[PDB]
Amino acid sequence: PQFSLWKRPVVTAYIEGQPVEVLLDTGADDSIVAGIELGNNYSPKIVGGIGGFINTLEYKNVEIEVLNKKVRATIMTGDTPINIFGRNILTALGMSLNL
Amino acid sequence: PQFSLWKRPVVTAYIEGQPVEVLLDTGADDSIVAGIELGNNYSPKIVGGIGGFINTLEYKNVEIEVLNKKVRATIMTGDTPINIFGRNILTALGMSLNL
Repeated sequence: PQFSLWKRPVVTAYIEGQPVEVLLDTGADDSIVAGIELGNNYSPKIVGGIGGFINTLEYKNVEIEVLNKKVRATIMTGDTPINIFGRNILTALGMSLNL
Repeated sequence: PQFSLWKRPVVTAYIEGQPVEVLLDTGADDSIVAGIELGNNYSPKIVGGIGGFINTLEYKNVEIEVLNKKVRATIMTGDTPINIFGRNILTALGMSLNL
């Protein structure tokens, strides 16, 4: 598909079967998701953006289906105002920015 | 041109004759640059991020040259770790995210 950017590039994904609305984000190195519990095999992390820093919990090899594709990808959970799939996932979908 | 996203999508833009490196950012509504001075025709803005909010100064109709094109866009100035071109600049340019 094509996202033309007049509006935000927002889709629904399934993360281990749970439906989440996520923002496709070329400006995020990582993917961060608020309000889902991925269990106990995590490593605590710090990520920055505009406005400071967050403590996240890093989960490896999590199962996602989005845009009718299926990937296993690293997901961080933390207190974010918007769930973002960053370049770790965009690349695995084979997505590019074109002009 | 095509951006693969294996590395952050970072280009040199000129904003009123001045060279800067900017991340092309699909998850940013607006465009924020640190270390420009654009003057006194400004309106103060609040812009939400992942970490918190920043106060910025917004300027309308700024002349920008990037990727061998020239555009007039709204640019906000402030304390951002990295310089962002958001969707207001990507759609002016005609860029899309493709799958």
